[PDB]
Amino acid sequence: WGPGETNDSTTVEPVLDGPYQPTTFNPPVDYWMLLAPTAAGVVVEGTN
Amino acid sequence: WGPGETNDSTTVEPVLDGPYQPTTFNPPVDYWMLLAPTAAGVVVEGTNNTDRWLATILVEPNVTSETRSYTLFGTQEQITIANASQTQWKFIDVVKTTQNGSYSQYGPLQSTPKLYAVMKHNGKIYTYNGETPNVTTKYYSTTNYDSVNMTAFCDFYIIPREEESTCTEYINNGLPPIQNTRAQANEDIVVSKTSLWKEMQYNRDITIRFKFASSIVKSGGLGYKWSEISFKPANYQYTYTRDGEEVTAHTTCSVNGMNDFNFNGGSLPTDFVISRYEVIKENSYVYVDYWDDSQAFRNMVYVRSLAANLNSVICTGGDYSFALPVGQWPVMTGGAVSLHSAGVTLSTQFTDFVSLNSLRFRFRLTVEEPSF
Amino acid sequence: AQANEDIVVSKTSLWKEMQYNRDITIRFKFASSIVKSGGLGYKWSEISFKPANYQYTYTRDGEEVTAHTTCSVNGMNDFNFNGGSLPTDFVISRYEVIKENSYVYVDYWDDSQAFRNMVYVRSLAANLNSVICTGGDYSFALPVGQWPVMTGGAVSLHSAGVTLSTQFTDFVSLNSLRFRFRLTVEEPSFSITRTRVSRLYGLPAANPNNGKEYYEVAGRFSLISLVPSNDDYQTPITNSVTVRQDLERQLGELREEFNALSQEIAMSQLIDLALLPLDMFSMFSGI
Amino acid sequence: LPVGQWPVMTGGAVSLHSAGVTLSTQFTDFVSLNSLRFRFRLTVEEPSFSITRTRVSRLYGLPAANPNNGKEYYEVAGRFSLISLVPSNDDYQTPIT
Amino acid sequence: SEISFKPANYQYTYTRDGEEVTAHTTCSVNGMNDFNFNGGSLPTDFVIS
Repeated sequence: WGPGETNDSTTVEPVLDGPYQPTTFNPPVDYWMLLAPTAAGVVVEGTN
Repeated sequence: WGPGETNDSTTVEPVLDGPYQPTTFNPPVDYWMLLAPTAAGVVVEGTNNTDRWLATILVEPNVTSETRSYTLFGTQEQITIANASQTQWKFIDVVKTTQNGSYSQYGPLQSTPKLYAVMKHNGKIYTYNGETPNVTTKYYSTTNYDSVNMTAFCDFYIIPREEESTCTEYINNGLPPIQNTRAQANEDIVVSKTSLWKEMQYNRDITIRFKFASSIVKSGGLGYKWSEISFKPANYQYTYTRDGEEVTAHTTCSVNGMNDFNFNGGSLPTDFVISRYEVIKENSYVYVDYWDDSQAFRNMVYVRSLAANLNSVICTGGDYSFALPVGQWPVMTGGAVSLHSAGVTLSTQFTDFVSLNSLRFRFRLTVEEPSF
Repeated sequence: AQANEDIVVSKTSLWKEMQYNRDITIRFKFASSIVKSGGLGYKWSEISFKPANYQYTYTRDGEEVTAHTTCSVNGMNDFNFNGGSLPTDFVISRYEVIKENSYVYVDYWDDSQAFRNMVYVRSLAANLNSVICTGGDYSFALPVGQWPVMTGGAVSLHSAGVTLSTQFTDFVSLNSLRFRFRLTVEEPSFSITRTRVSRLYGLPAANPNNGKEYYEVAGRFSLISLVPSNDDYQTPITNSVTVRQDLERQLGELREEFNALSQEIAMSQLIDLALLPLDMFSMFSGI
Repeated sequence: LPVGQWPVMTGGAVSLHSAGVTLSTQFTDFVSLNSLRFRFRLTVEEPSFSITRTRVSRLYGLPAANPNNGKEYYEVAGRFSLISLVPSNDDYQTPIT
Repeated sequence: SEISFKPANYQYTYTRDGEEVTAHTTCSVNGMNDFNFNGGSLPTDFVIS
């Protein structure tokens, strides 16, 4: 005695946080922002 | 006989398509666009770029016929706005019909929730307008209504047309409130006198045929996202002959330990997003509940031992096509899994004077090429 | 090979059908899995149920019984809150709540002789009382701002029968008794603060324990089973406490009796007997 | 057993009653010893031995499994009377052995 | 296969009329009943030959 067959769900990360959109915010310290622009011109701005 | 206790799930929609941040996009036909701006000024703009330009501006209560600088389609302009509300906020529509064309005012909508609703349909632009809690709908004439984009500078939801009722009350009152929260002892009794039993070893061929079943739930909205791609208990029935005796059999396939992959193609309503789809790997098993009418399964109530020797099988991945409204259809394909009999189980459940038995062959899995 | 063959592994056994009525006090505690999605931390990837093991001891009828319980759920509903695509927005990718369309399995096993007699089981009934499993208070620790809290959530459990599973491996046989409880939604409703998702009925996986170390349901369980009893009727013919040979007689009584018999003797017949040469056979045959 | 409940052999009892004593020999490595061999008749007693996990109960005797029941030894106290014939050719001597 | 008796030797010392006497004994048994348990023909079942 005596456990039985049981519900079991394993979660797998996608591999990336997800392709996010262009918008304004202040990402937390100790985190990298990786831009992948499609067209030339301005891509990223940083203003304190 | 004979289904076993099988894995089950139920995916409940969030209630809305979700707050999609303010970004430029072109919603398809027959989809209501709802906006709940946080700040006054320009909130939503709809442009066909050839002969129709529309915009909505949210004005605070107690605003005289004053001029303010607003950015429409990228150009600053001294737009004039008037208001007489005390407690409400005024949504004012502004229209023009050329790149250099003059501007005009139409509307308005004096509402408390700061919620506006627009849509396109059959060469018309529908908008919720009037007064609460008795709001009405209005239609604006135009050409090439399908070419109009709708770029919003404030967070906006998308709703299907069929749920316009929920849209209507959503203009009666804002989106659901943020809620702003803070006898005894032991007895044994013989029910039947001494019985008489024996022990028998039945060896029989088993040719178990099981087929998977896939549950496909697509998230509401435009239709570029799928809410769930899961496995489902798959029933099957058949017949086969052994030793000259015909026997009918029933089978029920299911999975356990499945891995949930969740690809994200972006939050734009037109991006291909899979909220959650299930794939079986090294750390997953596939159960097959089998039962027939042979003499053996009649004599399987009181079982002292069961040993199954089965030949492994390879299950490939089929071709499924996602029917996106526009673009190119993604197709899931590939993936081969080899099954190995990792023992058997006998599950019995009781109800009054009737019991349900189930012979569950559990197969462990090994991944092999081709990939998926 | 192919075709059919049946071989008798053991001859006619001897079994009897018994019915054991015993009080069972099942205690069970939930367990939650909290997988936070990689990133800023404002989004939680999974708030799910996980099988929860527990061990305890209780006394019934003056006997101490140690029991083990394993709580799990089935048919749970997956709610998902989508608070925005910004990395700073609060999002719950998938969290599980149990409703009318959900069951909670409780796999129970102890060391009482009834369970030892439970292998070949004919019928099982479990008169069990209902319990109100509430939801605790779990705080989502965001990097900044007010921490959202999941609170509330209660559900009533009712005895929806019992299952007995037996999985065979090599030559061992793992058994498992499974009390499956069906669920009824009732107040208070649960909700997560600083969000529009509120007044939903169920018991979310955030804190099913609610501080309580174990949810208890007591009752009676009746097990009509078949077991190995010969009814003390398979033993050796002579098996018993050694039969006592009773005391015979004190010799004085015997002298009295023989002297009393002395007057019953006929003289002619006595002398006639007193000429037969009584040998060993003659004297010891007539006794 | 590595699997399932562990059967236990409990119970079992017999009374040893003295019945007869004779001469016997103990075989050592390099000498042989004269010894007294006592017979004991067995009488079954109330404790009945049974094996758990089995259809065995109300069996009487003393199995060989654990007949000592943890006791260091089984003890009987009594007296033996011996009369020995010692070779003697005079009334004043008497051999010790 | 078997669970049976075996003769056993013992040594000790005890007092007799003030004499510490060292004693040696050897216990054996005869006329025994060979019971048996046969759980089944499988290698799994409890069997006492």
